[PDB]
Amino acid sequence: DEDETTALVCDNGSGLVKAGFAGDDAPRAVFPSIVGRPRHQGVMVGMGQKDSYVGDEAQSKRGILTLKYPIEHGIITNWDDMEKIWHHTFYNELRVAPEEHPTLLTEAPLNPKANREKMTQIMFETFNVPAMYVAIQAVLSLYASGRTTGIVLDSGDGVTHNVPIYEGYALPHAIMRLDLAGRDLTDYLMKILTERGYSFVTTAEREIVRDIKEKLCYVALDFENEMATAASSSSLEKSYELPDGQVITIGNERFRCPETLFQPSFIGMESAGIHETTYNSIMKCDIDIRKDLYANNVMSGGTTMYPGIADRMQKEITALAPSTMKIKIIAPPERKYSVWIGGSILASLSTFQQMWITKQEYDEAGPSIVHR
Amino acid sequence: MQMLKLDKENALDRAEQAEADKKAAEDRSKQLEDELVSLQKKLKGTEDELDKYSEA
Amino acid sequence: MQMLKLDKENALDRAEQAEADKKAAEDRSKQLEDELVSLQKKLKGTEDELDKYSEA
Amino acid sequence: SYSSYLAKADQKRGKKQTARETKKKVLAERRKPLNIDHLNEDKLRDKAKELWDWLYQLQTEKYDFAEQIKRKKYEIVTLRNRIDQAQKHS
Amino acid sequence: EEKKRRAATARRQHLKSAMLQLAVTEIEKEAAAKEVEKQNYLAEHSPPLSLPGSMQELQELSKKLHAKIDSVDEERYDTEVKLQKTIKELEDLSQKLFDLRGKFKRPPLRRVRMSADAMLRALLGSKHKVNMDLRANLKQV
Amino acid sequence: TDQQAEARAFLSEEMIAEFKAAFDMFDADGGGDISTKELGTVMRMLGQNPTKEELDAIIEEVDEDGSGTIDFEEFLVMMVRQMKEDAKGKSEEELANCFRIFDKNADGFIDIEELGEILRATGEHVTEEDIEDLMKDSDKNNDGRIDFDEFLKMMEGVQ
Repeated sequence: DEDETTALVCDNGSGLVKAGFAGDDAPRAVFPSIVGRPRHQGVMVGMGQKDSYVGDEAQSKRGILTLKYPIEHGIITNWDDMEKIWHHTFYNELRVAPEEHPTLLTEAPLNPKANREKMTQIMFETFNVPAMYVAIQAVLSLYASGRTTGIVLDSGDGVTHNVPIYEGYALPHAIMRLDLAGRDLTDYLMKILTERGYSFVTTAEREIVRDIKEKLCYVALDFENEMATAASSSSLEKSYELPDGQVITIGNERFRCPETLFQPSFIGMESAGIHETTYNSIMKCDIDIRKDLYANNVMSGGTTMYPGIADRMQKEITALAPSTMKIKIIAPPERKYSVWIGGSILASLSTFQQMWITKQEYDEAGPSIVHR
Repeated sequence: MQMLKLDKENALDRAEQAEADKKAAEDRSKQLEDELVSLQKKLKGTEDELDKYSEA
Repeated sequence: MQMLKLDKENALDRAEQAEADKKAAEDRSKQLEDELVSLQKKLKGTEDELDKYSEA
Repeated sequence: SYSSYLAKADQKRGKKQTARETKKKVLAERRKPLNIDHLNEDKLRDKAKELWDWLYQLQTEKYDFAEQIKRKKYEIVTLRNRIDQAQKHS
Repeated sequence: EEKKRRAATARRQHLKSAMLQLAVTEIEKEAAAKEVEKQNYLAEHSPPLSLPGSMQELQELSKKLHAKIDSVDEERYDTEVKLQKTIKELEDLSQKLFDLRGKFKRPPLRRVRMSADAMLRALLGSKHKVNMDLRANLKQV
Repeated sequence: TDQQAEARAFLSEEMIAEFKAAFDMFDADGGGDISTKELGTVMRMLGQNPTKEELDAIIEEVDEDGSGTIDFEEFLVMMVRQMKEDAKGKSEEELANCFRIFDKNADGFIDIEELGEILRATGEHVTEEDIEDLMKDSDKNNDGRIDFDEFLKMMEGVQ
């Protein structure tokens, strides 16, 4: 129990932090990855002067603060502001004292060696946690779907990745990163919806375009004869009621937004798209392992939640793969937390105890110890 | 050889038919499941607009 | 003969799998379609309790 | 749901067959032939009992492993009641 | 204003302790009795051996035993495995409760290291006089 | 150091006295702290066989000064946590057992009937009202029985 209860799992994202206790089924804490700094001197009624704001209080009060994102494209870019988000996570969100909890953290696919050593330096030397561990994100997603070999298409708020994993070892030279994700996708909907003849003028109009994207957006299979369908004008249309009455209608654009993930050309991106990239990762791997990867395309991440994403991907890679092959696109329902759940499982596991980096290992080996 | 060829063609035609109406069962499933997250969603909305107008 | 036998066994195993998850797609279809006539029903009810309390 | 029937066969048969040989491998090791046959006469005496003890040895353990499961089986019954009691979907 | 109510509670305690006190003394009864059953069971399944004559008997008996050994051993094995299965079943249940409550009392597996009382005894042998449990110590008279 | 406080606050001179004698034997050279090696020796004398990883973890559990060694203070802390855990385990075990004795019908519960029996089984004099009263006070989920959880709670304190 000492640490059975006690292991923490913190998944640091570009848009959201997911956090909680190893053992739980889902994150106890989910909140924006921002750190707000007040543009002016003054106070809220009853509070003192605050130097900084994090998560939702930074979002809610955004009009008087300069908002900053510590993690650009999955990599920690500002370490002063990240230690601020961690502090908030332990002390306010989970309300635990960190110096008696083992902490499993996550990093990104080709996270620079030096960063994995730096967050270890900050975990052990400024938070004084007993022990910690850094798992790679795609690797926890895979594992949370039971398996050990597969290829994860991972897509969240600032990055998309393909991480081919074989008997647990993520394959460095076959990993692909595509910098277009849910953030890019909300801003494109924004324009095709103002372009539908609308105005997201106040900040209460801006924010909810993102809630339109999440609730009403679709990834149609045969996106071709779906536009064609749009035109005959079926009961395909969908009206959403705004903060007030102002019933906005979205028929068609509803799927023009996730067609951006297959066609980056919709947004002036010259890069290849999700399905081709799944494939290219795969023809960059060893030959003998390619049947395995093909029957185990595990999807994780908030942006892979658009319904019919899996069917489109299913048919997208069948038709690029040699017919002798078995294609299989696994997309679980909890996928917006796969990464986290894979960490919860792993860290609550009976056999993981012997991989925890302890302060004994650290004080004796330097940050190098956990770096592997 | 001949026997194995003929019962093979009949295995493949039954496979092709069984794949075709499967595609159809899955598309109808997906359609109904989607119409639903829409109706069930519309409802949390009408029931919440409700405790609100009844309290007001 | 040998080739026709082996791609025949692979035609039959793909047929058997395709029948099995078809059964599964149809059972989930039925289940979701039934949960629905129930949710959509519950709704005409909460929306009609509504025009009533809203008018009152 | 009948496409999962082929899963039953593969799965069950698989695991069960895996378990078998293991049990065979394991049990085989702990077995040293009765090689000593007609090498001495009083040997049987100092031998027979040793076998006797080994038997008694195993017997006694089997009894303990047994009583153990019973106790555990009860731990379960209780651990299940705590699970239901701790349900309250409230 | 329920001034007397205080005595009611003390009763439950007095009784609770009358219960536990009862428990403990019954606990060792069942324990020893249990053992008794164990020696009787063994009493017949493998009674005080009596080495036979000399020729065919010793050999025969030996063969008899040796075969039974593989027998009992197999049974011993099957049993060990049904235990494994069981311990497994409750570990899972010992989970379905954790992430539904948290750390709860009396986990079935219990990861225990040696007690400090043990380590102390082990290391100082003779001079280890402190029936440690919890009782703090504050100046007597 | 804050821990080393209550820790020493917890123990008695007697305790410290012995825990010292014990600590001294841990410490070979007699310098002032157990090293990752000095510990290994004692562990084996104690009948274990830890690995480098295992040892350190056991060390840096009470190494507040990131020394990589344990001083008679960090040690007392360690003894304390143990003393605690030991006593907790022994308690829950006993109660656990008591529950099985009181249960006997093995339904995993203790119904007003058994509660009466066991109670009446004590020497003490009791009338039904007492029994049903203790039931009503113990049964928090008001289901009639007393689950292990409740039993832990109800016996919480009692000796």
